[PDB]
Amino acid sequence: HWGYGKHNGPEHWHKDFPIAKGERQSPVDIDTHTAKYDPSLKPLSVSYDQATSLRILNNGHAFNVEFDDSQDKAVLKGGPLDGTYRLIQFHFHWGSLDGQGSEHTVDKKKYAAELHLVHWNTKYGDFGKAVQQPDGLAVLGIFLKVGSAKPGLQKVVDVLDSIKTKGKSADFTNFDPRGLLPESLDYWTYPGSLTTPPLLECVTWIVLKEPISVSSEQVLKFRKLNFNGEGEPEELMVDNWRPAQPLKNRQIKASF
Ligand SMILES: NS(=O)(=O)c1nc2ccc(O)cc2s1
Ligand SMILES: NS(=O)(=O)c1nc2ccc(O)cc2s1
Ligand SMILES: [Zn+2]
Repeated sequence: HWGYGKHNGPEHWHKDFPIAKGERQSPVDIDTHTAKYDPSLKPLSVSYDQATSLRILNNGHAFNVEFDDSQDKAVLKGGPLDGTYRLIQFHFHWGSLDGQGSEHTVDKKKYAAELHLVHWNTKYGDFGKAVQQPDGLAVLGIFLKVGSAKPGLQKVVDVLDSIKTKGKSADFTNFDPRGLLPESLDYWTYPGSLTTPPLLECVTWIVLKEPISVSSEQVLKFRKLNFNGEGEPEELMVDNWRPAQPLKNRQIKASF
């Protein structure tokens, strides 16, 4: 029963998920002046050529494009990561207005939306075991700003009509998530958590510096989704972002 409303939103989560007030919670503000270049970072490798997308799901909190993760078909390696992380899903967070919607912020700037590509460390065998580990997951975060359309996003946008309400899914095969990346893979990285309950502190965050542009019409279609289930009173799925959490004893490192 957690959500994003006044009565079940981020200010309330701590009562059922006490780790919400933990030492390595996400998202955070990225202070570009305090982040330091780390020449120890190895090159980042996004290897999505054999990605196998399967389905898209409205889960009541966002929509997930889900992948076949039964083999190393789409993986992330390099950068701050030790070993191989397998893509399992991506999703977005967005706002009611273009001036908010991202989870991470950059010098307190909020972007219109934020894409999360979620990966688990194959040394733990499956996602559920991975989220019992401090290095279990890697989430690649990409900011969205409103301007020119992102062509590679349009197939996502056009299927949303078919998953308007909580619990609905659709087939979503043969989608190439490489079409959602910016040109540059310059990033910031820090240790953090899942940004929704259970808020587990199991994530290496890799947040790209370069945003992607999407069109107003594309994000407007995100905002037509529903948090509610079919037949229920309409609650638009908007402002499904957690605000920035205390950085505590952490350092944000830059790859550039
Ligand atoms: N702590 S949490 O998981 O954010 C919440 N759970 C409920 C359950 C009922 C309810 O009426 C409100 C909340 S907030
Ligand atoms: N926004 S985020 O940090 O990418 C995520 N949060 C959850 C929560 C549960 C879950 O099962 C998967 C994720 S990914
Ligand atoms: Zn997310």
